Amino acid sequence: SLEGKVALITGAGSGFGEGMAKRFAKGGAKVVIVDRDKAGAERVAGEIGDAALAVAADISKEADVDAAVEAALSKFGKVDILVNNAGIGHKPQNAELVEPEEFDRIVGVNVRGVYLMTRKLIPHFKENGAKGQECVILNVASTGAGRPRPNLAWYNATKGWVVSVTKALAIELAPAKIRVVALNPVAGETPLLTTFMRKKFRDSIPMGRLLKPDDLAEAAAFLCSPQASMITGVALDVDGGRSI
Ligand SMILES: NC(=O)C1=CN([C@@H]2O[C@H](COP(=O)(O)OP(=O)(O)OC[C@H]3O[C@@H](n4cnc5c(N)ncnc54)[C@H](O)[C@@H]3O)[C@@H](O)[C@H]2O)C=CC1
Repeated sequence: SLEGKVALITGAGSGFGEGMAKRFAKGGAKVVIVDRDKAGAERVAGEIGDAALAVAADISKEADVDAAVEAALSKFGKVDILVNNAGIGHKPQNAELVEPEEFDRIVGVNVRGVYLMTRKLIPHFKENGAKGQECVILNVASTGAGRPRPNLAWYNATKGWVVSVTKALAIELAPAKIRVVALNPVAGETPLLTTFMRKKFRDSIPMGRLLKPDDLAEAAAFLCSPQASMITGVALDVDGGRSI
């Protein structure tokens, strides 16, 4: 289904990104594991096997993004799918207590990093689309982008940026045969969950359980597949009903 495709996934050394890298590879994709956590990237890539390449990079820095893209193209010759999944947050707290240094770092990863990775790959994607090869950008946002609860204000707003840029890129890039979509996950069983924080979260999800990486990975695999070739500009909630 993703056979022949090459997916570059940021933040794939852990959590949701790790689940997507594994699910995509099981679907026949080559996967470029881009993460600032070199040990996690290498573990995931080694667990997947020869279809995975680990790339250590801080996607908030332009030089690292240039190097990660060059590495992906050297190894696999093309990139078909970009998954912007890397992200950081802040501990829940009153908004006015997040100081500018922490605010700036969160924007650097969740906003600038998406901008850098997307901007660097758009020329390649346009080349591919001109050859009749559709490309997909998938951005991982959050139910908090449009359905926030108190105490995660600046994190949630970066995910609102992501949902917005998904729409804006989608309408601009559709004639180039590039689709741009987003996923809005609810609280998931990843290492980052203790930062945004379990019975209280579970009971707030109408379907009655937390999201697991495998759940989100299936929606990502569908949206990045040719079976979704007319789906673009959407932000799909994968949340057990939390956003209703
Ligand atoms: N876990 C949850 O409850 C929810 C998470 N999200 C978003 O899902 C996405 C994946 O997060 P999780 O898997 O849960 O957390 P995670 O911490 O397990 O995985 C995030 C990975 O991105 C990497 N990362 C952070 N900054 C980076 C940078 N400059 N450059 C390269 N890699 C960087 C991290 O090293 C990490 O391996 C994130 O964007 C997160 O904001 C959205 C709402 C719910």
